[PDB]
Amino acid sequence: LSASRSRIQDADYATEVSNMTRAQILQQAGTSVLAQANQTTQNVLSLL
Amino acid sequence: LSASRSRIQDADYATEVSNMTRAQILQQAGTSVLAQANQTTQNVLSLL
Amino acid sequence: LSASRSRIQDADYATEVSNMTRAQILQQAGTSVLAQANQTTQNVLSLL
Amino acid sequence: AQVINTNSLSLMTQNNLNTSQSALNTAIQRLSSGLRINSAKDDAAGQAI
Repeated sequence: LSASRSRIQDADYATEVSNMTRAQILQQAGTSVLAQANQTTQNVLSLL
Repeated sequence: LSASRSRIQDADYATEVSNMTRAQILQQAGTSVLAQANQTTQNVLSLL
Repeated sequence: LSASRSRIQDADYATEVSNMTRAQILQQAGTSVLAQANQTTQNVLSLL
Repeated sequence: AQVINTNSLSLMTQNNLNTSQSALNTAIQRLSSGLRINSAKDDAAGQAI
């Protein structure tokens, strides 16, 4: 009975470690991209 | 009578060794995860 | 009759010890290589 | 799967040691006592006869 509870209940490691790393990389990429997209409208000022 | 009192009262060792081991491993994992989660908010500063 | 049942039913030790060793070393190798594989994709972040 | 919450091999080994201890206990008992039937547990009919 204890073994069956463990099967239903517990958490595996390799899965969550991989998911965590995957989540972190997208965070950094999003921050960089946001800064890049944010600096866009500076270029209009040159027009005047 | 002495056998009966021993049955009610004394302590096994295999069970306790197992519990102590599984307790310590969780402690180490928790400390590492705590450091990881502390390092989270650094990215926001780079946005600025 | 006792001899014959023993021939059918018992387990040998040299074989099992060898199997145990050969199974542990594989587990260690697998874990190290999995870590190596996970930490591979960081270099993509460099290209931004 | 690598789970650290529960370890179900130590459970098997623990549950497995007892069946050896029991035989050890009976073997040590009989040798020191000097005879085979130390209670009615061994077999009922022989004790009566």
